[PDB]
Parts: sequence; structure tokens; C-alpha cells
Amino acid sequence: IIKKELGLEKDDKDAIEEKFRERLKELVVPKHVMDVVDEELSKLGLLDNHSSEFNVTRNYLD
Amino acid sequence: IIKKELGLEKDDKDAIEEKFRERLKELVVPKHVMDVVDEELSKLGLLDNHSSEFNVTRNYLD
Repeated sequence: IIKKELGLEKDDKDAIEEKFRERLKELVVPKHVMDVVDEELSKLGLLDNHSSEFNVTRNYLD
Repeated sequence: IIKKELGLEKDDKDAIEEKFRERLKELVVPKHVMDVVDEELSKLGLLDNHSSEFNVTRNYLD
């Protein structure tokens, strides 16, 4: 029932998370940077795009 | 309500607090620095996420 909640096709995710994950998929990525980027992405998803900190975090990710 | 039952749950309670609590739990650490970090955590929670001072406080706590 948690899953069965406002399907709406789940459109416009922007796959920025997945985009960066794939970009790093090919490279041999150390664990340290892995956890660092996981924390950064958790923060970013936990921030709205309007926030300037959101843009700063996205630049850090890039 | 996806935030409800974990999910994102951003801004419900400073996520850094419990993370650093468990990070410091194992360490044998002097008396005053507990109250120091408690003060820092109270400030961080009272500081908005977007504010640059909040990020500086998080960096100092790191």
C-alpha cells in the first residue's frame, strides 16, 4: 500500500541521480568517494531545487 | 507522507545530529565537549538548511 500510492506514472524524475551513477559506473571508483557522493546525493534529494545550496551541491556533484 | 515512514523526512529533525551521535558514541571523549557538541547541534537545528552559516557549522562539526 506504500507502493500503491499516487502512481501517476512517476514522471519527471530527471534521472540526475541515475545519470551520475551511470557516469561513475564505468570508472573504478573507490569506496571513500562512493560514500561521499552517496551522502551528497542524499542531501541533494533532501533539498529543493530552488535552494541555492541545491545548486552548490549539484556543482559539487558535477 | 513519503517523508512519513522515513523516505526523505528532510527537516523533520536534523539528520546530522544522530549520525554524529553514533559516530562519537564509541569514542572515549571528555566531559565539556559533549555540551559543546550539544550546543553546536542545537544551533544547527536552529539554523536553516539553506543558510551558509548552517553549512559552515556542519563543516566545523565534521
